[PDB]
Formats: sequence, C-alpha cells, structure tokens
Amino acid sequence: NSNICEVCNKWGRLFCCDTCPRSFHEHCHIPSVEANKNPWSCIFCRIKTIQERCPESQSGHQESEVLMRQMLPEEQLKCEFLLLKVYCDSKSCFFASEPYYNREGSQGPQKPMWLNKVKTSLNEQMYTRVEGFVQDMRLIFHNHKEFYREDKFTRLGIQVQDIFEKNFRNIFAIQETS
Ligand SMILES: [Zn+2]
Ligand SMILES: [Zn+2]
Ligand SMILES: [Zn+2]
Repeated sequence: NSNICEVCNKWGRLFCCDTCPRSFHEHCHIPSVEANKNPWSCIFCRIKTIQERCPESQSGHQESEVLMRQMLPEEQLKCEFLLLKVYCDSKSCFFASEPYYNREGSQGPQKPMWLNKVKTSLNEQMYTRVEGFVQDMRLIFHNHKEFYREDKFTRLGIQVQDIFEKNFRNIFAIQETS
C-alpha cells in the first residue's frame, strides 16, 4: 500500500484498501473509513465495481437526466466519490470550512455553502436527488465568484469548480460534447 493518504497526501494513521494500493486517513475517506469490515474496499474500488458490473453505465448521459435521479445507494456513492475528488485538490482548503464575509464593496451571499456542510448533508441522507448535491456544490463556487468580484482570488473558485465539473462528467458519464 501507499504510505500517504490518497486525499491530503500526508502520512499519519492510515487505513489501507484491500483491493488496491491506496490508503486513507479515517475522515479523509468518504464515507469515513468503516469500523470493522475485513476485507475493506475503498470508494475508488467500489466505484470501479459498479462500472464493471454494468459496462453500459459508461455510455453517455444527459446532465438533465442525471440530476433528476433519486439518491439510491449507487447515486449516493457516486456523489460521495465526486465530493472526495474535490477534497483531493489542495485548493479545496479554501472551500472546506464555514466562510465569513467582510470586504469593502461586497456583500456576503444569501446562502453560504461549504464542503464540510455538503459532507454532513450527504452523511445525514439530506439529498433526495443528485440535483440537490450538485446545486450545493455549484453554489460554493458561484458565491465565491460573486463575492470576490475583480480580485484575482476569484480564480481559486474557477479552478476548484473546473475540478468538480470534470469529475462530475467522468463519474456520471456525461455525454461528451464541443
Ligand atoms: Zn488525509
Ligand atoms: Zn481501493
Ligand atoms: Zn448492466
């Protein structure tokens, strides 16, 4: 196995996947690494199994159809993995915890949002459709762009949104377009 966490790239108290060489901090994995379960398979492995059991699940889909899906176990897993892929980028630190807004010439967003809030919401089964999760994720970046205006810091929103959107197209097999 790897000797660093796949998500944050630090050593520490690591749980090792039994079916691949990845390792994780307890709360870096999503869902948090399960108490018992020998063997244990990480989220990467669980997602790969879905694809292998239903190869046709990789044919292209329309985003509008994916968003209306109910959050059954496979869609719950897919959103957890997508959230994890965002946390894998170090620039997610800016969006992880609860923000506050006091900048001359700007007003804070009406509906603040952050990664750890989305994480709790997924854990508590608060989303009934994929749309709920995707809306909250896109709201993080939209709030950031609106608040920071012309400050160059706005670019961090664009950057982390791009990681989100590329991973959303990959995980949910969104039909490729120009
Ligand atoms: Zn970690
Ligand atoms: Zn694995
Ligand atoms: Zn199938």
